[PDB]
Amino acid sequence: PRRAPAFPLSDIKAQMLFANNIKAQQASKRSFKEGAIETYEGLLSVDPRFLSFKNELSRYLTDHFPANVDEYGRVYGNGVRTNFFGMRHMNGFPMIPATWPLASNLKKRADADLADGPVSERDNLLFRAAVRLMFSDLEPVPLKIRKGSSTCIPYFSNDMGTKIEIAERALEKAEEAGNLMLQGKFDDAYQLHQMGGAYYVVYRAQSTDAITLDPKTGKFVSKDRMVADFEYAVTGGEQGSLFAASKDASRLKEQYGIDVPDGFFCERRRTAMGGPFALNAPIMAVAQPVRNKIYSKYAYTFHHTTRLNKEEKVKEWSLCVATDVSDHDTFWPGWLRDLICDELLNMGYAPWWVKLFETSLKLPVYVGAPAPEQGHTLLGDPSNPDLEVGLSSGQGATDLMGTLLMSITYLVMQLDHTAPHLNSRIKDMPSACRFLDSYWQGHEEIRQISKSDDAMLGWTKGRALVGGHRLFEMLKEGKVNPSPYMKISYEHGGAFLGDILLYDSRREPGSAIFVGNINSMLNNQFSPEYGVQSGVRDRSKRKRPFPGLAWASMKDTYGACPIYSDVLEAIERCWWNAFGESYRAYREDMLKRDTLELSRYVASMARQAGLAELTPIDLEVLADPNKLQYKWTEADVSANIHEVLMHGVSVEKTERFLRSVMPR
RNA sequence: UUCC
Ligand SMILES: Nc1nc2c(ncn2[C@@H]2O[C@H](COP(=O)(O)OP(=O)(O)OP(=O)(O)O)[C@@H](O)[C@H]2O)c(=O)[nH]1
Ligand SMILES: Nc1nc2c(ncn2[C@@H]2O[C@H](COP(=O)(O)OP(=O)(O)OP(=O)(O)O)[C@@H](O)[C@H]2O)c(=O)[nH]1
Ligand SMILES: [Ca+2]
Ligand SMILES: [Ca+2]
Ligand SMILES: [Mn+2]
Repeated sequence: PRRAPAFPLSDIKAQMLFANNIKAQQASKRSFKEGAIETYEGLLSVDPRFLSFKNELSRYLTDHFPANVDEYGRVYGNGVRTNFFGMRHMNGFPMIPATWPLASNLKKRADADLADGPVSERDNLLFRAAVRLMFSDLEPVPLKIRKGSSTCIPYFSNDMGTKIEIAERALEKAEEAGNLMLQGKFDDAYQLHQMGGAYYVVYRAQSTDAITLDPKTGKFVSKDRMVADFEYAVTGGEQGSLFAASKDASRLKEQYGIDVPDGFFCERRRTAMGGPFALNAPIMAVAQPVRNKIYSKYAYTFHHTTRLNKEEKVKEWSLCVATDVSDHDTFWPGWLRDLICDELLNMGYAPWWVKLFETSLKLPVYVGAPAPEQGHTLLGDPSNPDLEVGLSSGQGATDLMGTLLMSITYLVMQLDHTAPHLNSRIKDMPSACRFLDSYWQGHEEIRQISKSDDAMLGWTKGRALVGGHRLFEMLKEGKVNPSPYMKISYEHGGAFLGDILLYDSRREPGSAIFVGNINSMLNNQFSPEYGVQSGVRDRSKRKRPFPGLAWASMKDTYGACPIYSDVLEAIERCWWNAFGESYRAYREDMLKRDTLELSRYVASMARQAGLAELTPIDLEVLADPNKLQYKWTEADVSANIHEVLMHGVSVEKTERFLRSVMPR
């Protein structure tokens, strides 16, 4: 309770956030904007033929293939875990009130009965152990930058050249600034090395949310989505309201003269931080090496590539629970940040860098335009970083923050309800590192596989096993939250990292298999999160460089699905039905075309040799480079293919930097 | 042209 400082774009504090160039300026002023997307080149998400197709196809599947999810959120049968009404959105038009970020989430947490720090000393050691194991013996790698991404505040450059400069410069003066912040001279810090200021709110829209058909009425329903209005966000819950955004698509007709079929809605719009690159870089410089560690040494619980690779691990469990956290980001504890920095200091990380890290995690945020007639407000004074927004997504290590948190959270959920007999193994700090280390390599009778908040908890034949079953039962009755840190619960129709866990009549981690989620396929093919940006000349700077290729890796990724074959026909039909064309064909050309274009961007790729030596991963990643942020890493992607989408800095330079940072 |  304090009420955070807000400033209008006019205020000098806001002005200082955007540089004296066009891109910057325009970003500061950009107003609300919506509109159809080019789902595929030449086709609009709103084309009648298409909406019609979407309407027919979505009903037919929902009708003919109802989910096969048991009383325990385990999917069996057809692998369908929910209706296919996902696609019924006007991709391009967001739900309208689109939320404001909270200046502070303490009340939010408290009011949800979640701790304001480790509750037991054990946990305190476990969290710190996670910090220890994770930032331990890190090994330097080039700092790689996504091509065509915006440096955001204060420049907003798109230019790989300019970025590499900003970055190299950053790693250079990174220490200077920061020692500057230790002195509390946050402004000097930003003015001289543009490290600070604020995050720039960016609205990644999730093209498909819950939509249902009330048999009773005959009309559809959109899962209400709660959004906090300004007053709410500034007071952190104290005043203001928190209502549902308006997903009604009818407006589209009166506004833009677009025929909106019944049961079609505006999409859900998640918000996300555009991090000040000057700052975000010195962080990524360390983040990636950490990534490399946990993904290697602790690959059992952290590195998951294929649906068979996962299957392997879960096959040996005697119990497998698919957990679920909702609104992970806004709940993320401020104290885990401070805990972490503290441990990092103890471990011996240069202060200034830790100080950069900290600041990075309590920075103000500039809200663009959440709705028509809104925004252009900067929350939190940048001269004195003190926000508690939870976990600012743009941040260089947002994925590591989410795991360091939930991994320990989950293990603690297991220690708490199924393996008391294990506590004695966690006496001092070391014992903890030792134990956590074992747990992470998948060597205890309790096991885990995760990514930030997505995970699967397992128990092997042993003592805990009986406890496990109790926990699972608790999550089903779900009248009680099993954790003191986050609100956890069982995932109805459990799946991990995009593949669905398909049990059979036996219902055991043993005879169960993993299969790509079919709905995911449908959503990806007919409900892209971004359009094809045919405007953008350089395809490697687009959100979907090579849309067409995804067709190749399709049979592969979604092959294992039970009703696969069927779906492909339902489509073929419904498509041919509303277009006269054959979908199979469409994608086949698209594939052929894109395959050619690709060879232009890939060197070794003989300027016509086939997709020959490209791995499926390589494909889905070229059709969607965003997946390189979560589901895959530099290592699971073909060498040269990675160069297409990324560009790094001289190792000689990042290495020199990494050295000055880490514990001597 | 708006993030990891
Ligand atoms: N930088 C970034 N991270 C993202 C983005 N989307 C999801 N994430 C990552 O995903 C996590 C959020 O978990 P999700 O399951 O996607 O969503 P959520 O906000 O937790 O809650 P629900 O969507 O309601 O289940 C965070 O830890 C973020 O780091 C995005 O657009 N940008
Ligand atoms: N850093 C980051 N993490 C993400 C992003 N999207 C998802 N994640 C993380 O990865 C997990 C699985 O993400 P999902 O969106 O459920 O799965 P998916 O592989 O994209 O498959 P679909 O269901 O088809 O969208 C999440 O729990 C998040 O923590 C993203 O843009 N950035
Ligand atoms: Ca979640
Ligand atoms: Ca996703
Ligand atoms: Mn899951």
